[PDB]
Amino acid sequence: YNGFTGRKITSQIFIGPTYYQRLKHMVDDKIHSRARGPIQILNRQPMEG
Amino acid sequence: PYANQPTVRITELTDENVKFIIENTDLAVANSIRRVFIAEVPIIAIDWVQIDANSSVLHDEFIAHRLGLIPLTSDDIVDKLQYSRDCTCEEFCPECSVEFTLDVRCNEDQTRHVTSRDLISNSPRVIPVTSDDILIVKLRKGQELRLRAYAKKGFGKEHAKWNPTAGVAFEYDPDNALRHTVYPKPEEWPKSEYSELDEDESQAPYDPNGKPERFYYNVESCGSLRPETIVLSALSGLKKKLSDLQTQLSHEIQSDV
Amino acid sequence: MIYICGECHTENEIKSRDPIRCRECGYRIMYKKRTKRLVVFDAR
Amino acid sequence: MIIPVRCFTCGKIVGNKWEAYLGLLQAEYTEGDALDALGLKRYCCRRMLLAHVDLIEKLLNYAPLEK
Amino acid sequence: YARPEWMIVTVLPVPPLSVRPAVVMQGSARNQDDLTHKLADIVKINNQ
RNA sequence: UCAACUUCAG
Ligand SMILES: CO[C@@H]1[C@H](O)[C@H](n2cnc3c(=O)nc(N)[nH]c32)O[C@H]1COP(=O)(O)OP(=O)(O)OP(=O)(O)O
Ligand SMILES: [Zn+2]
Ligand SMILES: [Zn+2]
Ligand SMILES: [Zn+2]
Repeated sequence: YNGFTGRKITSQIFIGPTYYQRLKHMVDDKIHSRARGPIQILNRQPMEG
Repeated sequence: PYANQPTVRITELTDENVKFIIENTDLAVANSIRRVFIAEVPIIAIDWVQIDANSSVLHDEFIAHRLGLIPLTSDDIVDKLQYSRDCTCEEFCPECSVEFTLDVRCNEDQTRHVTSRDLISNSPRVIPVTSDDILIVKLRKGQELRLRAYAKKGFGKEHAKWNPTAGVAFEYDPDNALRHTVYPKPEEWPKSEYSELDEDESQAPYDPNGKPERFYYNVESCGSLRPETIVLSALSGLKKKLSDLQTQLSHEIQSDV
Repeated sequence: MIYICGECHTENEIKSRDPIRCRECGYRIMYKKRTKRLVVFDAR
Repeated sequence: MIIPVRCFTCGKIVGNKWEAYLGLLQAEYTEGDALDALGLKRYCCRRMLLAHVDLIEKLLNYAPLEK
Repeated sequence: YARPEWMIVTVLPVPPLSVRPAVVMQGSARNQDDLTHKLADIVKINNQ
C-alpha cells in the first residue's frame, strides 16, 4: 500500500528479509571543499588531500 | 459538497491491540488517520541523558540510545505536559519533563542485568511500562552505571522513539473489486482475513462504480499509550492540525482583503 | 592527575615529569580516568 | 552486541524477550515455537530474536578497567 | 643564442633557494633538498 | 615536513 496516499500499489512488490552490510565508505569521510587554503612550498600550488 | 459521515465498529479491544473498521470514509482520510497513528500522536520518552559513571562495556551513547527507546507510560499526563519549547522555564522542569535516575553497581559475582525496573521516576504516572523488563545493559562485577535522564513530550515525526504504536495494519477492498492491485495470476494469491469470498473465487467481480470504503485497521500499542487512546489522540491531533491551518488561512485571507 | 592502573586497577596519582609506574604492581600502562565535567547525550 | 529495544521495522519491544527466548529454548521449545510463545508474530519481529548474536556475554569476560 | 663552446660546462649554475627549498622539521632540524646535497658534493670535488 | 610503500574507491 502506498505510504503517501494509502492506495494499493498495482504491481505486487517482492519483499523479504535479506542480509545487508554497512561498508566502511561513508559520505562524511569523503566530503571535502577548498577555498584559498594551505599551499605547498615547492610548487606554491594548493596542497593534496 | 460536504464531508461524509463515517462510522466505526470495533471488532477487537485488548490491552495491546485495537481492531476496528471505519466505513463511509475517504481513502485519504483513512490513510492520514493511519499516518497520524504512526507519527503524530504525542508520547513521553527519554530525550536527555547525563551519565555520571559508565563502566559497562557499552559506550555512553549506546546506553543513551537504549534508554530513549524504552517506552514510558504516557496515558494521562502526556496531554497535561507541555512541550519543552512551549514551557517558559529554562531547560526542563516538572511541567515540561519527567526525571529518571539509574544507580546500579554489580557488587556480586553474578552478572547484574540492568533492566528498565532500575529506572526510577520522580513522578509516579510515568514508569517504564513496568507494573520480563527491558534490558538496558549487563554489568560484570565491578562495573557500575549511574545516570540521570529527562523524558519529554513529543511525537514520532521527531524520532521513532516517540512512536506510540508498533504496527498499524491498514487494509481496504479485501477482495480485489476496484482492481487497485492487478494480480498476474489471481489464484496463487492468499485470501485476506477480512475476505468474504468463497474459496473458489480468487477475486471479486470488478466494480466499475466502486470507491475505496470500509477500511480495516489493527493498531498495536507499544505499551506507552493504551491502543484505544492512540486512536482517539490521533483523531484529535489531526483535527487540531486542521483547525490551526484554518486559523492561519483566515488570518491571511483577512490580510489580503 | 590521577591515573588508573592497567592491570591492578588501582588509582595512582603521578606528578608531571614522573615515570609512569604504578605503585605496588609496577605496570607501565596507566589510564587517564573519566572527567568530572558531564556531557549531555540526547537519547536520539 | 545486546538485544535491541524495539524491532527495527515496526517498533514492538523485543528487548524484554531475549532472556525468555533463551529460557524457552532451554526448555525444549523449537525456535519457532519459542518465538510464538513470546508473542512475536510478524517475521520482522521474529528476525530480531532469531538472528540476534549476544556478544555482550563475550565482552563481559574481560575484566573492567576500574574495579 | 647558442655557441658550441657554451655547451661545455665551465660555469655551473646554482639554482636559487626557491628551486631547492629547505625542508624544516619541528624547527629541530632542516633537511636539505637533493639538489643542495648534490651541489655540496660538486663544491667539495671542485675544492679538492 | 618531505620521499617511499602498501591497501582501498570508481
Ligand atoms: C562503467 O565504467 C566505469 C568507468 O569506466 C570507471 N572506472 C572504474 N574503475 C576504473 C579504473 O580502474 N580506471 C579507470 N580509468 N576508470 C575506472 O569505472 C568503470 C566501471 O567499473 P565496474 O565494472 O566495477 O562498474 P559496475 O558494473 O561494477 O557497477 P555496480 O552494480 O556495482 O554499481
Ligand atoms: Zn519547564
Ligand atoms: Zn597498578
Ligand atoms: Zn517487527
